[PDB]
Amino acid sequence: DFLSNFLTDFVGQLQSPTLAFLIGGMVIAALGTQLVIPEAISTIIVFMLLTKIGLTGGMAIRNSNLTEMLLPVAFSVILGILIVFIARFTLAKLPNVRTVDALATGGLFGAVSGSTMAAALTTLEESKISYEAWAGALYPFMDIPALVTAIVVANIYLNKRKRRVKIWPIIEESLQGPALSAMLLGLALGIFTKPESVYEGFYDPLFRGLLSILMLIMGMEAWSRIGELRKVAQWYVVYSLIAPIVHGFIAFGLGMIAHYATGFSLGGVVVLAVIAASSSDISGPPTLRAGIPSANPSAYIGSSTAIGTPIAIGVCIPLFIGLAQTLGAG
Amino acid sequence: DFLSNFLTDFVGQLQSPTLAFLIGGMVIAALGTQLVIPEAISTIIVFMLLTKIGLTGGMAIRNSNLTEMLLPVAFSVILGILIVFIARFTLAKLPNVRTVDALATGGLFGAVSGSTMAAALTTLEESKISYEAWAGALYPFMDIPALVTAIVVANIYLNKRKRRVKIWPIIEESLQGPALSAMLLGLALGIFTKPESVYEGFYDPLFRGLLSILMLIMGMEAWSRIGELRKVAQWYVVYSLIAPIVHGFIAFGLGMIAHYATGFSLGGVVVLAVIAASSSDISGPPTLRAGIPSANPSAYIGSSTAIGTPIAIGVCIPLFIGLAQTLGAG
Amino acid sequence: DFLSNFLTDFVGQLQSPTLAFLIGGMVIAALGTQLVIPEAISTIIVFMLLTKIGLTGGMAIRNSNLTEMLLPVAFSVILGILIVFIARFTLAKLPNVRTVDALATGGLFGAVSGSTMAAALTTLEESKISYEAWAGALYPFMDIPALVTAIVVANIYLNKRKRRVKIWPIIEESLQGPALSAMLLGLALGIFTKPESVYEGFYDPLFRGLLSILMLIMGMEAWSRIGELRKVAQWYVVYSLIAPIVHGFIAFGLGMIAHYATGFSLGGVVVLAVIAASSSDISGPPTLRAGIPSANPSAYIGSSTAIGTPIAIGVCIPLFIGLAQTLGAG
Amino acid sequence: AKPANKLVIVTEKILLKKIAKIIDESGAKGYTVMNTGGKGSRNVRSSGQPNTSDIEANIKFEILTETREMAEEIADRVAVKYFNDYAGIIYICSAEVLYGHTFCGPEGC
Amino acid sequence: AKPANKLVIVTEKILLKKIAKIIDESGAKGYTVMNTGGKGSRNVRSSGQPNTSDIEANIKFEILTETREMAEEIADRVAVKYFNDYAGIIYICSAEVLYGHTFCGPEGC
Amino acid sequence: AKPANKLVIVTEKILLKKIAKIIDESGAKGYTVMNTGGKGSRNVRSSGQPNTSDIEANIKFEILTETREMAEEIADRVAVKYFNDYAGIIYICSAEVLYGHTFCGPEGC
Ligand SMILES: Nc1ncnc2c1ncn2[C@@H]1O[C@H](COP(=O)(O)O)[C@@H](O)[C@H]1O
Ligand SMILES: Nc1ncnc2c1ncn2[C@@H]1O[C@H](COP(=O)(O)O)[C@@H](O)[C@H]1O
Ligand SMILES: Nc1ncnc2c1ncn2[C@@H]1O[C@H](COP(=O)(O)O)[C@@H](O)[C@H]1O
Ligand code: NA
Ligand code: NA
Ligand code: NA
Repeated sequence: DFLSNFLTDFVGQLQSPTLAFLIGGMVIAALGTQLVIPEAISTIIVFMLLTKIGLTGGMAIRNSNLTEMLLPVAFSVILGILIVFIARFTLAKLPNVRTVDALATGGLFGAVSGSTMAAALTTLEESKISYEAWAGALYPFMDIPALVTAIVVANIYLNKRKRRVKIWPIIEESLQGPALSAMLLGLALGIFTKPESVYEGFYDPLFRGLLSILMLIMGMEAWSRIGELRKVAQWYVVYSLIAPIVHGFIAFGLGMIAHYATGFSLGGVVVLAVIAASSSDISGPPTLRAGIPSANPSAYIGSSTAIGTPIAIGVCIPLFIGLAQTLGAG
Repeated sequence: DFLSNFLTDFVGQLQSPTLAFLIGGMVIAALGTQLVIPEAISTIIVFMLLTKIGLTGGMAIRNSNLTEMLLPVAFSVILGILIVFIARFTLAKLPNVRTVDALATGGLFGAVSGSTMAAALTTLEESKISYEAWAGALYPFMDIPALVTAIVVANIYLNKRKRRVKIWPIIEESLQGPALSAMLLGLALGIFTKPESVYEGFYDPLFRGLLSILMLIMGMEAWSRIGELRKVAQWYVVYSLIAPIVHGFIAFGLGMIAHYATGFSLGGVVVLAVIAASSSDISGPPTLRAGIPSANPSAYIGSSTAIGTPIAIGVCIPLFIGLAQTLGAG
Repeated sequence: DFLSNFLTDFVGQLQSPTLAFLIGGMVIAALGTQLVIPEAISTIIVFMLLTKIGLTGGMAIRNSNLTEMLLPVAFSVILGILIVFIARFTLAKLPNVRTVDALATGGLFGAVSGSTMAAALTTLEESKISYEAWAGALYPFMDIPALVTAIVVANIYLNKRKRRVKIWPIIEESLQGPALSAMLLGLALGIFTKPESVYEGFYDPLFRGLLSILMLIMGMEAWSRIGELRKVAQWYVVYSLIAPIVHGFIAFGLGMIAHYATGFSLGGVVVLAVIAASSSDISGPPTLRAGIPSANPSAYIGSSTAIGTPIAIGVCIPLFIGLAQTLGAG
Repeated sequence: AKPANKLVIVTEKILLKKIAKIIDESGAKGYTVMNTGGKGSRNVRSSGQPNTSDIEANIKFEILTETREMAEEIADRVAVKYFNDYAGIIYICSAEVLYGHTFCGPEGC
Repeated sequence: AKPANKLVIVTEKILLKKIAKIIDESGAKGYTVMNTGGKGSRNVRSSGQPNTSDIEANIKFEILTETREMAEEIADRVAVKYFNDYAGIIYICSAEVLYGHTFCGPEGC
Repeated sequence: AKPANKLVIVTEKILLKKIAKIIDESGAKGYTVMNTGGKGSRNVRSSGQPNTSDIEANIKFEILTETREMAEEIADRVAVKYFNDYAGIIYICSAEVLYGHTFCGPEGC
């Protein structure tokens, strides 16, 4: 059935890498290890993973029709705006939640974690589900309209309470970030060039192993942000547990519209659901700090990193993969 | 014979990697190179080697009986305590050797170098000698009782000369070190999980190449610590040359007891002998500095790093491997 | 023909890696990215590429006759001296060019870029042209006599204008540099040892992928040095565009003398031409700063890095490879 | 031997681009930056890298000015703009510049 | 414009955990740490990393206190505990804090 | 409580080997080095690494001397030798050393 499929997919992913290194990094950080991964290694790993995703998404674009990727690009822009508007009307209507803190939290949950997106592509490969190779190029189309909407709506609210914001410099800072520039470099080298020799020799055989180190880092990150979560409210814990599941279910319903209209494959609507379930963690909070400086950074960093990323990797990835085994059995 | 087997095994290992990069790093450091390996690269290499050793030692533990690994775990605890007690009664009874410096030196020679243990497993593979895959998990069972015994016995001697020490925080600091936490992470992921896909693709094909860079680092380390050895005594030079051979011969005799009783293989008693011959150089001296602050750090760092590690890799590895060709010919 | 062969070799190399990552790094730096490659990663990449080149050049030397590598070693010493003397009589006879700045610029264009030499060996492999494997060991024989000649001739000129220099410390600093010490380590391990197991497993399969990251770095380097080139003269732009082509054509003519006399292969005279077309970039400007401190560092760093290295990779590599398809068709 | 004032700004790492703009607008001849760590009241950071590997998450600016009134004018512009929302301390010590080409001028000091 | 004392402790890298405990026990509002190099009498180090790549093996602490008597009380506690066995220097300069929320208070300075 | 002079040299990273030689020739007991960034007049650098990843391309020396005349003698030797061709600033502040074995001596301070 549905929940019969999910629970054996849940222990099936705990008995595998990409979630065990997430748990293993969270356990050794709780036991107080002095093991650190250096910052130079963490920078080159994110470069190596996002260049490989960009190279595939662009070796497939030059073969594509550019009308199959019209509704998933339109739907992932809408999901970036809708997630920030969900947190405006649910999380901010709670007793001890500031409105400018809820709009910054919803902006991080609309933005995408590249660490969670890379974890979803590897689980689809070893579950043997085919997906569109350009589905990794949906990553800037949700990340950027979510961070722009959080900054624009919060700055309107601060002027309402006192009694304009430049949108394009926010898009310029997001395009120039180290994560998203590595993917756009990979997209351009996939389309205009023939990088198949360096892809099959370097970027593809090193993908799953470099991801297991990044899964260790994200998880030592999660334990170090739990102390920031004791200083805000208990409603950020309830939000961070159930909002990755709700944002994934809205994205799965929007992906099934594109599946019935343009033939967008069922492996691609899992990519669309996990991307909407993930929360930034690295490239997001520097953008929201400059855009919304009045927000408490313990609220949105503690929500998105300590809970929202282990829920999206631990719970949401085997949930929406196991949902696409039900649909697609005939 | 015995010495007919050793000398062609000695030039046989100089005509191979894992010793040539040790000599090659020692030569270019003597010629005064400005080539440095960055500290971020040295941290991720020790992580990559010790996670791979932990993953094998634990993919074999869940198949094991847990009574074959009862006497090697008991013997490697005894060897950690006995080596510090050998240096108390031989090295400290010499003319210009302080007793608190000899107990700190014997604590480093009882502790284990993970760089030397990884060099012994690769030489056993290309000499085609089978060993127990959990023999790398004997590394904390000798490293930690040797550093605890050196701190406890030296603090008793300092209170005797003036006219209590907390043992568990010493074990807590050693378990939380970056080297030993990477192996315990690998042990846990080997037992409770199925990491075979990331092991065969990433951690195993990158082992021998990352070890050759670490062999280059340990050896530029050896030349930089020779100047510390001119400031202590000439008896630390005589100790560091012959004590790796003596500690390996006591461990080889203890390993042959386990071979005749539980079937502990002859490739595993070579692992037990080289572990007993190695000296720490990385995690050890920070533990002994906090535990024994009155010890001269030029004495035990200069002994263990400048001489004791090139002797254990250069002399002791082809000696005990060539000894296990003699026994095991019928 | 000749120019019919060149233009389809020019777009043929733009539709490939090792030039696309050069252009791709130059485009994202012009668009103002915050993506940086860490300095620890850039140091270990140059180590990994130059050790592999040294291991091949030395696994072939112990099979060689040591008289085939007599005229290419003699010709690459002459080319290092002649290039500095060409810039003394052409670039320094221009209106607003200081003589001490032209001698420092000609010293960088006589020195060799290891990033450009590694880009020439990979293009020869996938164009299926055989070359002598020791041709990478010609790298110190041009780099060092060019930097010595620039320092010696400039110090003579400064004493002439006022009205001796120690040559061996200049050679000692160049041999101890991190780039050239990694190759000499690889040369020695190739000759005296048997490193074939670590070479086929680590240094050879990681070569083309690590070079594509270094091609990204050199190119973000090129855009960051264009602003230094607006502050010197417009004749450094004209020099840096045509002097890599002229120095390659003199080296190709000198390589054809060795081809007709000792059988030095046509793939090796392409290595000799690209080595003479390259300019140093990293290991050179620190040597020329200490040797010639009176030179304007915006003149020779801006010339060699912003223009001279993209011309040598972009134009000179498909020019001299396509020239060796013409000669060698019978 | 030319007297100077040494202004020191210690703040979060994210403000490296914005504070170097303020110093170049005030007529100061230069500055020095370090990556530092430290503890205070606002200890939470977000630098664009993993926090567990971010052991040095602050900047220390060091600006030498000839006049006391200039160094207080950089400090008033930084603390009004960023110190309501960002972590920070600003202090000033007194020094004497012995050498330096753009500080003392070509005449010398 | 609130007068302060700037205490500086330069010592070995291994004492980062123990000296930050002493500063937080004395009532100081914060500190700043750098990784530095340098040379002295006790030059041998052991940081848990390779010494050949350990070019910056020291810490520089910087503690701003309102009173002179507090800064001498941190320095007396560090130098008695660790400076018989570890390398180190402790000096103190005088500064003036212009801005800072936990130093000057919410009233301002 | 022994009075001292704190000499600070900020210059290019390439002069790390040559300036540490000058300090050890003058009779100074030690120094402290940091890798720093910063901006001035001579902003072009060449450190042996890629410039785009070279965000901290300067050194900051910190030398504590007992006498004022020694600290001016190190500064005169550095600025004559290197400051015509290399970027640099040298300033001096006044401090008081509370602890330190080779500075105060075994007698104490
Ligand atoms: N009393 C102090 N002494 C030295 N540094 C301080 C002090 N207070 C704050 N800092 C530095 O200023 C930063 C921000 O301070 P705060 O505004 O208290 O978070 C800290 O992280 C320290 O680096
Ligand atoms: N005279 C000095 N000036 C500046 N820094 C010093 C001085 N003496 C010692 N240091 C610093 O203090 C550390 C330890 O000093 P020592 O106790 O002499 O080893 C050195 O490594 C330097 O970083
Ligand atoms: N006014 C100043 N305040 C602080 N640091 C300075 C100042 N001027 C120069 N510096 C430092 O000295 C270096 C060299 O200065 P310059 O000679 O102007 O290039 C700069 O890169 C800064 O690190
Ligand atoms: Na999302
Ligand atoms: Na041992
Ligand atoms: Na050249």
